[PDB]
Amino acid sequence: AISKNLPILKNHFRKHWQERVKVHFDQAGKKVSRRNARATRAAKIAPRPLDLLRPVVRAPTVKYNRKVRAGRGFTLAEVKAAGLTAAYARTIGIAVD
Amino acid sequence: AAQKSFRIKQKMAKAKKQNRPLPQWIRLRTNNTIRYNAKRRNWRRTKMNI
Amino acid sequence: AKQSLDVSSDRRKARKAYFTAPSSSAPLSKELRAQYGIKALPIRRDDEVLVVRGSKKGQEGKISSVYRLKFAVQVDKVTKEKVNGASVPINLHPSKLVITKLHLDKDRKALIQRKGGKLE
Amino acid sequence: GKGTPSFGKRHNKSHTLCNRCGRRSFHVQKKTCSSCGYPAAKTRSYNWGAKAKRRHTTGTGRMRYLKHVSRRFKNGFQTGSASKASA
Amino acid sequence: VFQVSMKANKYQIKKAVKELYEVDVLKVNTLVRPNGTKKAYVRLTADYDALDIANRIGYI
Amino acid sequence: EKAGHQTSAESWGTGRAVARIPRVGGGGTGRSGQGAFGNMCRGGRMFAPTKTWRKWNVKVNHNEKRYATASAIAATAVASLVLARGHRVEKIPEIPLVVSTDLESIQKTKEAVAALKAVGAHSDLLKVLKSKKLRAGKGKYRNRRWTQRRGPLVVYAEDNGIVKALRNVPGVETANVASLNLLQLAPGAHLGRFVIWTEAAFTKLD
Amino acid sequence: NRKRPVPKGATYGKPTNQGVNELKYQRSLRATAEERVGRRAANLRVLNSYWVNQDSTYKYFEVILVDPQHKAIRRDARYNWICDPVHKHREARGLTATGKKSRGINKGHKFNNTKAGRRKTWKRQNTLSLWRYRK
Amino acid sequence: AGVKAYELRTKSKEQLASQLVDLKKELAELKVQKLSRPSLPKIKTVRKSIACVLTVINEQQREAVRQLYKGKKYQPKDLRAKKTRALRRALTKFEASQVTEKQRKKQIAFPQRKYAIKA
RNA sequence: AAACUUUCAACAACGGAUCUCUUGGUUCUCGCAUCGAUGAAGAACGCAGCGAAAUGCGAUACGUAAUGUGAAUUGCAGAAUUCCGUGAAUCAUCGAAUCUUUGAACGCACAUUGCGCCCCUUGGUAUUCCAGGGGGCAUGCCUGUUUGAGCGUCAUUU
RNA sequence: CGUGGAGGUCAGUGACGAAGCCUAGACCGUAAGGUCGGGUCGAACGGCCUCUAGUGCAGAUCUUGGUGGUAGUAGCAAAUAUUCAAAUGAGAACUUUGAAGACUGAAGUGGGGAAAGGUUCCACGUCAACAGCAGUUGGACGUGGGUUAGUCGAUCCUAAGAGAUGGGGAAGCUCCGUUUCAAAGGCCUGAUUUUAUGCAGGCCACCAUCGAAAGGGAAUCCGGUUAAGAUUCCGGAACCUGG
RNA sequence: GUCGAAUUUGGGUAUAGGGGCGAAAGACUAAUCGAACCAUCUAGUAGCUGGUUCCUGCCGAAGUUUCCCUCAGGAUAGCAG
RNA sequence: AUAUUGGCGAGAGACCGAUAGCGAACAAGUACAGUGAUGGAAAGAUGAAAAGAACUUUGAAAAGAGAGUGAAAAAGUACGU
RNA sequence: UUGACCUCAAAUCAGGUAGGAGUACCCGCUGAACUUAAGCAUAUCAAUAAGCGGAGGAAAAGAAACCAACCGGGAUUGC
Repeated sequence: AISKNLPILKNHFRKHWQERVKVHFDQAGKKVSRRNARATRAAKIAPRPLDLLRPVVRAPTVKYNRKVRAGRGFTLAEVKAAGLTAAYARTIGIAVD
Repeated sequence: AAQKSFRIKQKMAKAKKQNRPLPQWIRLRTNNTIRYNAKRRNWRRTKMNI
Repeated sequence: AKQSLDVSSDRRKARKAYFTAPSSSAPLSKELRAQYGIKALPIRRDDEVLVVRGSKKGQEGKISSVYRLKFAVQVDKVTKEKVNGASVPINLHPSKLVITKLHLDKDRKALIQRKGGKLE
Repeated sequence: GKGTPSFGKRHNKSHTLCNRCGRRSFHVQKKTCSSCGYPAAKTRSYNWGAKAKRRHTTGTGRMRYLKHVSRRFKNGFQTGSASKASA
Repeated sequence: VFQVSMKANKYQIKKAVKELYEVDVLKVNTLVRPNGTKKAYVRLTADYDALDIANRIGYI
Repeated sequence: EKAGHQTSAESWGTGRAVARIPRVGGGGTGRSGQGAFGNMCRGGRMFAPTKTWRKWNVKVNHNEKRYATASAIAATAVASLVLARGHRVEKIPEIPLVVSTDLESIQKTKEAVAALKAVGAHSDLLKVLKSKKLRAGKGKYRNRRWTQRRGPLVVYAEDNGIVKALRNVPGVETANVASLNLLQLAPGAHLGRFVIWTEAAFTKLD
Repeated sequence: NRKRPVPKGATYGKPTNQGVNELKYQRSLRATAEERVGRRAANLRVLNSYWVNQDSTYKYFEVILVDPQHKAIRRDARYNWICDPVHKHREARGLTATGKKSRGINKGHKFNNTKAGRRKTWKRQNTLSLWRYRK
Repeated sequence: AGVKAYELRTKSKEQLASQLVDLKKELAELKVQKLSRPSLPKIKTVRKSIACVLTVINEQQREAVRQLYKGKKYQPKDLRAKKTRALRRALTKFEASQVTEKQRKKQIAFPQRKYAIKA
């Protein structure tokens, strides 16, 4: 068993870990397969910008305060401030949270 | 077994038809790899088991 | 080199598609390619053909029957005689052959122009 | 004698041909085929036996319907007749 | 003697033969051959004989 | 993973004057009573069967990877290293070799090959088309049947059709300045390659 | 309660799982109500259920079912989703109100063992993912 | 060469029925003389003729049955196209495409518009 | 000294190793979503001029109908000339049919190729007997229709 | 040092001939091994700089296959049995026929069957294989023929028992019971003259199905006839059931 | 030894795995049973036997300390590269 | 957006090369064993093309010796080396 | 006596649907032991394998009775 001067390793390989092993040989193959999905979307989505526009919103918690990230939607106060109604942003391609 | 049943007899009639060697023409066919009847069945060495 | 993603370059499939293939190839002579503007045509049972490669080089004849099991044709006159007195035809592969006279009824009358020919 | 002299006292039949699979596994007294199950409404196939399942799955028979299903979908399940193109 | 169909019975034998060969049947005796076929003995009445009937259809 | 283990065998133990390896059951087939499971047997599993999660690809430092490629680029110069891999350029005015950028806008292979032979790369082209031998290994019928030598390589800044004008002639390979594959600049881990530069590509190198 | 079907009380195991009479089953009697009713009439689809009455020996429920092969439900596209084949035997897979509660799928840190499926979350978190490039 | 395919298509219904017994009898004759000599390859070329005439009867007979049910619903099951079991079940294109009153009012009022960025 | 034993070489035997080939297996990757009461998966039995087996098929039986290609199949026999043309092909495609007895098995049964019932029609001097031919009779459940049952119970003349 | 494969190189070797194998022939290395000559043989292979691993053999009562000495040995010794002549055949202690001598001694070494076997039954031709000797002989080989039912049985009834409904359990595959908490059925008279079969009364209530080719059971025998069939076929003579 | 009976036996049926059945012997349960056969977990674990596949060059030991339900085993120190 | 040794259709490899690789490169879930659940192999390469041996002789034949075919039967079907 | 309501039924009433197969992925139920603990009873193996019910090309989850306490974020799913 253990002996000499080594750290006390705890390896969680006691179960039948071999029957569930998700190897990732595809990776690059899936990368091309997702370029195809992105490329074909750009055609049938009409000459549209694809991704919507997301708000500039401050990050939560203590450590993540110096940086500002992208949110999910422009609430309703900003939507009403812009003048356009709530459901018109979705048609024009603006996400609303 | 003398007092037989048609289900059994229909199987034996199938066995009689298939209890034959190869006709000679088979061996002369193009790209033939067959030389013997590997499914040969006899009443002494093996039993059908119906 | 191969560019499409639909044709194989593997030997196993390439040979498999050759031997285990259904029924459904000789070129033409210099005069025919200077008269019909076509290089190759399928072989038929009523074609005059001249041998260019092999031991029996130069002996011309007519195909007696295209035998698609051996993947070779049998020229009527080009044959070898057995010891006992009979004679059997020798298989000839159409790629080593040259057709000089055709047999065109309506279809070979049509295959010529589809392949950029001008017929007669 | 528990050996050779007792092997000549056996002339009866315990199992018989199964009307559903013909493997001679239809127990007479039990009236239940031991290979597939009959007249049960389901064919018995246990995951602890894998060779037995491999002997009776799809592909060991003729596939009188499924050899054409791939072909039928291969075009789109058309119906009707065909047209005349040329020649 | 004919190689009759397996599904047929002496009721369907006594009528099919008399419609093709226009001869009545005294009785029919039928056995199953051990080769997978069925055999049938058709005895016509005394008003006819099988000799000129067997050859007229071709077999004799 | 199921190879060799499909056969259900049990050890016969001791007392029967045979090896106590697992013997399969049943009878009347010639396989019954034979060995199984162990790698010493016939038809059993191989010792520690190879499994899919071996380390196939190995990571390399990005800076180190650029270092060897930069070293390989220096190996394209210096005449002595070039001749160490064949590369019959003994008759060449100077190394490196610089050609006009019009070679990029060549469309016909016949004119493309003639352009290389005019410079002096004919011997390198002539080195190929003579070494087309078979493969000694059993992989010659594993879609690796034929092998050749490596001819000159062409480096171009902007593609104008040269890639299709040289992709058919054996030995000649084309690569942009951006890619500059190390597998092409030093095959077999041997320094020195007869790389053909162009005016546009040689200026973009710096 | 759910008494084990073990014969004569024998469990044939460690002295840990030696109890037979004091196991409580893992689904509510409401789920069994849907199962025994959704199986008698296979031409229907189970929508929901609710408690109506009870006594010392039984628990009574009344199950509401929909017919997707009826032309009324085939039209009136408010309820077209019950006609989709993916909703075949919803209660058998625990997709009803009691099903989503018996297996405990809900939002919150109080549900982390079962938040996207107890088995799927286990397999997702108990597995070795090996990339091409071992970092 | 037995019989041809399209020549007997123009034949009447009664004439095709009498064509079977013409073929059916000569089969009974070919069996009688087949045993006489061990060669008779002509039986195959016309046993494929009895099948062709039988097939043409059904295609002509099914057409009359089909024409009777045109216009009305509830045609015989085998006349209905096979598809698969799943495709025959589920929702028709009308049933699937149907939408409720409220959602439709939203759709015409607020469709999804197309746009891009130029400046 | 022979016979005999042993070693080597030459040749010849038993034997199948070694080298080289594979109309195979294994793994990875890129796409698709198509079983079954319109009765499937599977099983039995039969079908080719001469075949047992594989393969295909279902007394329309190595299969019929349709389209395309276009002058064959082959071991032999035989059939051809249908081959300058709605025509060959153990061809390809396949959108129309046949699809035996079974099988979730569907009239009841089934280690007995057993026993039933209903409709149409034909024959047997026949609605009631028999036979032939054609078509039907499984269970749970949904909607609707039609017949009912219940001093559960409501109005109405008695 | 060597083995299977991968990158580069020697424009490396090669059907006027590669690889492989044999060779008390030669050379080099202490050795792992390498090189050459000869014979055999016909499609690929080698040196070097590196990479990779399912990489080395005498035995693990090691796996598979094959062959030895033993060895031409042990043995082919129970059931009281053989001999002569002819025929056939290249080839007779064994085949056939004839003549003797015996045995089973009719609780057969005889005639028929049940279960089981499945064409072993019979005919023609035939000996490479099996008949632990042999064999022109065969229950073997190749090709064919043969099983005829109103009366014989299965079909039908039920025994011990199995088991489907209505129901009650069980997450469930299914378990209990099978007449028990189920409103569970057809049936003769009459109506007739669209009533086809409905309708108006008399009615009875049994209450799935399976389960014993020696349990119960409607009815036939004789003569003769095949290479192989018969209470089945031919002839003659019967009886039962339904109408 | 017994032999017309708590006799012998055919066919159908019922009882099945820690379960059946036992005029009991831990007997029988289809050559296996004081505890059936088959498949899976399973390549079950072993401080215990056996084997563990090329050359040469250089160096080259131990059966001793302490602890352990430890004395046909480990850890620590030692010897060694 | 995620998984997918099952089904169909494809492209590949520093994989295995037929005592290996799937059990099966072959009439392979095949022969065969077991009353049963189940177990389950062996088997590739004559030659380019059968041209696979006319005919003479010996023998009863099987076959041998010639001849002949074929580059070569030291390639003759119990057939690469 | 007639005509409505509610409940329960009958038919080879009109029209429909469900059973089985495959399970590689997916949704649940039920559910061990070998083994590790250099003994063994919690534990680990394992909320696994076997057994059962259920679907699709994906299944599931999915627009918070959420995470956070931060200048708060904001359906679900996967790395």
